[PDB]
Amino acid sequence: NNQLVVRAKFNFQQTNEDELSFSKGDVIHVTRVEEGGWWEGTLNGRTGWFPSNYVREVKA
Amino acid sequence: SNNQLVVRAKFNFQQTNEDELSFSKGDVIHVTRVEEGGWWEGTLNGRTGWFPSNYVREVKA
Amino acid sequence: GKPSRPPRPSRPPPPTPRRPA
Repeated sequence: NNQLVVRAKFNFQQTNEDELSFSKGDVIHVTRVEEGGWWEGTLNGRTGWFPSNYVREVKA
Repeated sequence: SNNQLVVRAKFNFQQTNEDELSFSKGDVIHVTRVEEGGWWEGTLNGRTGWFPSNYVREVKA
Repeated sequence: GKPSRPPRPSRPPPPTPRRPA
């Protein structure tokens, strides 16, 4: 199945478990896209929201 | 002595490095630097760092 | 078992990290 993946440009730290922490270089599998500056995705066993402009589209 | 601005966190913010300031909604932050660009600097509970300027509201002196 | 997760955080996202001149 085709999938959207993005790579973290900057670090981000969750404020709760509905948000996704990551480090620069992490590859995240996108699960939801919405207007407003927040996307949702999965990294290494967790799923949560994160700032869309902290990541860049790449290919799986 | 010198006047100092005070702000209160509107939202939670979690620092990603030691140059950023973590806080919970409601925390009272003493501002040390204001600049254009989305980030201000302040002190909280013995820590200093930058935080999103849109994440705080002013306190009337 | 794909759970039902909540909407976007109601707050605005933090800006990209500070990068002074």
